[PDB]
Amino acid sequence: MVTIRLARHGAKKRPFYQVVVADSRNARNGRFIERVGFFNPIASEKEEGTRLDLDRIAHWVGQGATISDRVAALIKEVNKAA
Amino acid sequence: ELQEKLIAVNRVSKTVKGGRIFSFTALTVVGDGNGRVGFGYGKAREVPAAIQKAMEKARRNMINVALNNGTLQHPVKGVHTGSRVFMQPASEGTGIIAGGAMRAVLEVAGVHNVLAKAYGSTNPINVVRATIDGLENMNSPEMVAAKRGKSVEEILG
Amino acid sequence: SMQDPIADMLTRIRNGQAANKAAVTMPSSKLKVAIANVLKEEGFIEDFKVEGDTKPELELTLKYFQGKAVVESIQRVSRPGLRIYKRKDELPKVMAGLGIAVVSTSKGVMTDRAARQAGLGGEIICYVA
Amino acid sequence: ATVNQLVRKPRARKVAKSNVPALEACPQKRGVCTRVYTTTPKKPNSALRKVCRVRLTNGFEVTSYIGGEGHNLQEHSVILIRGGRVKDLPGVRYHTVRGALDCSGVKDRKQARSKYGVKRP
Amino acid sequence: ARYLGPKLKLSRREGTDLFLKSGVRAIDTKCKIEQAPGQHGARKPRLSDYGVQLREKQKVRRIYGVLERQFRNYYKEAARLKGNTGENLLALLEGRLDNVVYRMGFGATRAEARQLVSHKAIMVNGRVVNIASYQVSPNDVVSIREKAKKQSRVKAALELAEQREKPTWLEVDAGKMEGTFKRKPERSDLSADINEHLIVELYSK
Amino acid sequence: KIRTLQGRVVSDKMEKSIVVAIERFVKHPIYGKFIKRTTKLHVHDENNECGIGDVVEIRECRPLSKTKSWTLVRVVEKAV
RNA sequence: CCCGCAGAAGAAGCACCGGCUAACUCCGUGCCAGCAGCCGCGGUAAUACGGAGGGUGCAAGCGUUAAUCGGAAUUACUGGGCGUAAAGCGCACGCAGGCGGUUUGUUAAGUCAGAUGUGAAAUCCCCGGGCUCAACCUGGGAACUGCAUCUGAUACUGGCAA
RNA sequence: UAGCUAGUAGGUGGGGUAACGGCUCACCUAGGCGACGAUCCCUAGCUGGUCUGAGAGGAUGACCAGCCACACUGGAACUGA
Ligand SMILES: [Mg+2]
Ligand SMILES: [Mg+2]
Ligand SMILES: [Mg+2]
Ligand SMILES: [Mg+2]
Ligand SMILES: [Mg+2]
Ligand SMILES: [Mg+2]
Ligand SMILES: [Mg+2]
Ligand SMILES: [Mg+2]
Ligand SMILES: [Mg+2]
Ligand SMILES: [Mg+2]
Ligand SMILES: [Mg+2]
Ligand SMILES: [Mg+2]
Ligand SMILES: [Mg+2]
Ligand SMILES: [Mg+2]
Ligand SMILES: [Mg+2]
Ligand SMILES: [Mg+2]
Ligand SMILES: [Mg+2]
Ligand SMILES: [Mg+2]
Ligand SMILES: [Mg+2]
Ligand SMILES: [Mg+2]
Ligand SMILES: [Mg+2]
Ligand SMILES: [Mg+2]
Ligand SMILES: [Mg+2]
Ligand SMILES: [Mg+2]
Ligand SMILES: [Mg+2]
Ligand SMILES: [Mg+2]
Ligand SMILES: [Mg+2]
Ligand SMILES: [Mg+2]
Ligand SMILES: [Mg+2]
Ligand SMILES: [Mg+2]
Ligand SMILES: [Mg+2]
Ligand SMILES: [Mg+2]
Ligand SMILES: [Mg+2]
Ligand SMILES: [Mg+2]
Ligand SMILES: [Mg+2]
Ligand SMILES: [Mg+2]
Ligand SMILES: [Mg+2]
Ligand SMILES: [Mg+2]
Ligand SMILES: [Mg+2]
Ligand SMILES: [Mg+2]
Ligand SMILES: [Mg+2]
Ligand SMILES: [Mg+2]
Ligand SMILES: [Mg+2]
Ligand SMILES: [Mg+2]
Ligand SMILES: [Mg+2]
Ligand SMILES: [Mg+2]
Ligand SMILES: [Mg+2]
Ligand SMILES: [Mg+2]
Ligand SMILES: [Mg+2]
Ligand SMILES: [Mg+2]
Ligand SMILES: [Mg+2]
Ligand SMILES: [Mg+2]
Ligand SMILES: [Mg+2]
Ligand SMILES: [Mg+2]
Ligand SMILES: [Mg+2]
Ligand SMILES: [Mg+2]
Ligand SMILES: [Mg+2]
Ligand SMILES: [Mg+2]
Ligand SMILES: [Mg+2]
Ligand SMILES: [Mg+2]
Ligand SMILES: [Mg+2]
Ligand SMILES: [Mg+2]
Ligand SMILES: [Mg+2]
Ligand SMILES: [Mg+2]
Ligand SMILES: [Mg+2]
Ligand SMILES: [Mg+2]
Ligand SMILES: [Mg+2]
Ligand SMILES: [Mg+2]
Repeated sequence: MVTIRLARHGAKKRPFYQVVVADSRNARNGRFIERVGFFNPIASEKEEGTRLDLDRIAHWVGQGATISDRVAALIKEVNKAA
Repeated sequence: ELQEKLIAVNRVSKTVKGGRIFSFTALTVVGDGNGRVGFGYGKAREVPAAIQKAMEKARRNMINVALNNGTLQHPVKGVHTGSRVFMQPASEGTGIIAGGAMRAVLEVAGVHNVLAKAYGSTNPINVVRATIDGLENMNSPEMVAAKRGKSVEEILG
Repeated sequence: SMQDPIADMLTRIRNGQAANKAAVTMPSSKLKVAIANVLKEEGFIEDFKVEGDTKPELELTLKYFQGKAVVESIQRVSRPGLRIYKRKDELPKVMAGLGIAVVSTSKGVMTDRAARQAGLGGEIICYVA
Repeated sequence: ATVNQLVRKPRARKVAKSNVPALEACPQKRGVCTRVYTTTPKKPNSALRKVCRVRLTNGFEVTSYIGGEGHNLQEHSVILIRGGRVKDLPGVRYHTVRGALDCSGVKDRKQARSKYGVKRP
Repeated sequence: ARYLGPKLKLSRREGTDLFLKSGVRAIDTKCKIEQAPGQHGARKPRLSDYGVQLREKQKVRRIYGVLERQFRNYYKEAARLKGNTGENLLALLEGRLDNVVYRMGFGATRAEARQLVSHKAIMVNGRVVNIASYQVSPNDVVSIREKAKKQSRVKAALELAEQREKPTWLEVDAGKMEGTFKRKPERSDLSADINEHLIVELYSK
Repeated sequence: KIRTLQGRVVSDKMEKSIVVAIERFVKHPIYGKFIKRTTKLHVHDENNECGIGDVVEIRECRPLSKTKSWTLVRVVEKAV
């Protein structure tokens, strides 16, 4: 099962999540097909915070890929018309 | 237009019936800092007398060097005895990155920034001649234009 | 026993210039005339001919500007023991672009400067300072 | 030379042997020590240089120089060995580390005391 | 981390005035300057080619109060940056906060400016900064916080800055202890004595 | 088109199978000289069509023995 | 992370100083004791040994040891040599192999040009951004020097006919 | 380390494999690899990379990521996608 999940990079106490299309059996940080945007929870109100390429999501979710609990929330955060 | 300086001093012996007498050999290079160079060897019984005797020869034994702005025209070899010497033009940044003896002759000549390297032996006398053989040999685009009888722009561009 | 004829041409030119000789006879060819014409066209050699029907003898006429010879240095690059084919962007520039490198390209023999602008590479025959 | 000759037999890189066979790129090595003794150097020197045979832990049997003035080494006594030739005793190609293990520091030293393993006054 | 030794000793070894103990008084005349580095001060040095490079490096270090590890890192930044390697070395040194605080006139010496930066007094773009090494970017506004504003050390130190040359690249208000760093410093604006070329030579080998 | 390879035959004395050398003129990584390197494949053929010493075209296909994964396409220029 | 006291208060070593290589004197010792990365220092006036003062260089690190590359153009493809320094087999014949005079063809293997796919991400590199600054993290770009296929070019090299 | 090699090298037919195949058998032919280094011996996880270098190269493959291999030593299969 392909799944869209966060990778968790960044320093200690300073997380930065690379949202990524990967197989369920492969490790969190390990093998993936292709990365599809990112997430930064310690970004705050500034220029950049979260980005998510919605075109590549249609190629995977449309075919057959689950979306993880946190990545499903960021598709709601980026919105369709807000 | 002096810009004179000393590369090396070195004591040399003779050996006679009595014992052995020691003279000193200087090696100075002089230049205007604008495409004129001249090495002078000079030897004498005492050290400071040897450097004047060298400096007098260095002034007369002068060579012209056609150079671009503050650097060479093209990469150039200049062999002499056991010293190969190579030196590339380089850009408007940087400085003279070259060995001692080889960079005394370059800085007084008026090249501000060049790559360089002495292969083979690195005897101060021979590497200074090796450079000046290179810089004498080193032709400019204005020379090459007239040599073939074509055009300054058509060759360069 | 006469393996590279093109190098032998370039020695006759080099050794003619050292001896302060006016003209330089040698056996002709297709590739000899192509190189000799490129050297003439830019201006290392001052005219040439190909006199002969059965056994042709291409003779050059060397140039001298001062007491010094015009061809400062001339050497074979792509010798038969080791063929050297360079790509478009990797083509050399002799003496930082004031000497030439004769390069046999697909659109005939030409200079390295012409090969850049034409937009192609080939066998680099000889550097000429 | 000759490019064809090189294709047939490439350039053999000169595998320069190491000066100090202590093996496996080790900084130092333990030594049980046997025969502590004095030896005379080469020509222009003349002295009684303090030196010991060292039964190393890996199996080797090497001489090692004992730096400083005076030492506690005798018969056995487990010591530590670092690299470095003396260039005077021909054959001796190691130095005992003063301070480490049974080899004590040099007595009454002030200048350069990391070498010779002595603490502050 | 710092020198914290005899500071005027460093000036005699170098020869020229380093502005280490510039302080309230203008000219010293209280050390036998030039002709007494140490015990053997009368000894005229031969001074080799490596010597003159090292003396020039150590001069620029001791003026700006930087150690070799941090100083060599400025060279590594200077080489990668555009333009001239020599001009960048010194441009990055002048961009330090402890140096800018000295040049504004909030400190009689550079060590006093360094302590002022370090002890929560200095503040830039509405943010407190403790680091002397803080690279002050173009178009900034360094200033003193209102708790430590108009204390005894700063008011006397600002009167000294009137006698100084005063840089063109930065500007000072002087009433409310407020500074304004404007552009990057040019070569020809400052010094006109410390050679950069010799320091580029020392590190290239 | 099909990804064929030209090559000269070394031997055909195996019954319904042929060994073929492919001369490839690659250059040496270090020294720059062009070497005449060889690749000896085993190839399948229906009957004893091709003999010794002749040019042959060969295709990559299914593995049909231990070795011998290549297969004959056609003959071009027969033996002298 | 922010204020709140308090008082310079709790917070500096350890290499080196004969040439290479930045920095010198004085005592002790007398080819002894010892130093040494290379040359080399010590035989009763030691700048090199031991101590002392003084200096220089780094500084919460400093040195020593080991390990790799560099400098080493001292395995040289870029880029070395072989009369006397190390180095032409004692001299021939010769298969495999390397190389091959010259003019037409003709293919397109090499070679060259273009195009598409790929060369995982990180790393490196450049312009940004985020941690008080930096290291660190991080967006985009370039790059990944390649390999494959596909279409051309025919000068050169090869194959092939005269 | 100069010859190695008898299921060895190929065929026809049967079995077996998720799948093709000396994968494995029965017979048939006498091959196959080899100086562009087989066989044998010693050493070694491999790569992205890392360090170094002007670059070519040289060295290396701790940490992060991909692949392989192994699980007390030597075997075998069962279960299951
Ligand atoms: Mg797996
Ligand atoms: Mg949040
Ligand atoms: Mg006499
Ligand atoms: Mg040499
Ligand atoms: Mg390309
Ligand atoms: Mg003796
Ligand atoms: Mg620190
Ligand atoms: Mg004080
Ligand atoms: Mg460098
Ligand atoms: Mg095709
Ligand atoms: Mg193809
Ligand atoms: Mg606080
Ligand atoms: Mg308080
Ligand atoms: Mg107080
Ligand atoms: Mg108080
Ligand atoms: Mg204290
Ligand atoms: Mg005695
Ligand atoms: Mg004496
Ligand atoms: Mg004395
Ligand atoms: Mg001493
Ligand atoms: Mg001291
Ligand atoms: Mg350390
Ligand atoms: Mg090395
Ligand atoms: Mg090398
Ligand atoms: Mg060579
Ligand atoms: Mg040699
Ligand atoms: Mg001899
Ligand atoms: Mg000999
Ligand atoms: Mg012979
Ligand atoms: Mg002979
Ligand atoms: Mg032989
Ligand atoms: Mg033959
Ligand atoms: Mg042939
Ligand atoms: Mg031919
Ligand atoms: Mg021909
Ligand atoms: Mg065609
Ligand atoms: Mg082709
Ligand atoms: Mg090709
Ligand atoms: Mg191509
Ligand atoms: Mg990548
Ligand atoms: Mg950045
Ligand atoms: Mg920031
Ligand atoms: Mg910043
Ligand atoms: Mg980083
Ligand atoms: Mg990034
Ligand atoms: Mg990226
Ligand atoms: Mg790209
Ligand atoms: Mg045609
Ligand atoms: Mg043709
Ligand atoms: Mg042809
Ligand atoms: Mg299954
Ligand atoms: Mg198989
Ligand atoms: Mg690098
Ligand atoms: Mg580098
Ligand atoms: Mg190199
Ligand atoms: Mg490896
Ligand atoms: Mg591990
Ligand atoms: Mg760990
Ligand atoms: Mg892990
Ligand atoms: Mg696999
Ligand atoms: Mg597998
Ligand atoms: Mg197992
Ligand atoms: Mg397993
Ligand atoms: Mg286990
Ligand atoms: Mg198990
Ligand atoms: Mg088991
Ligand atoms: Mg088991
Ligand atoms: Mg089930």
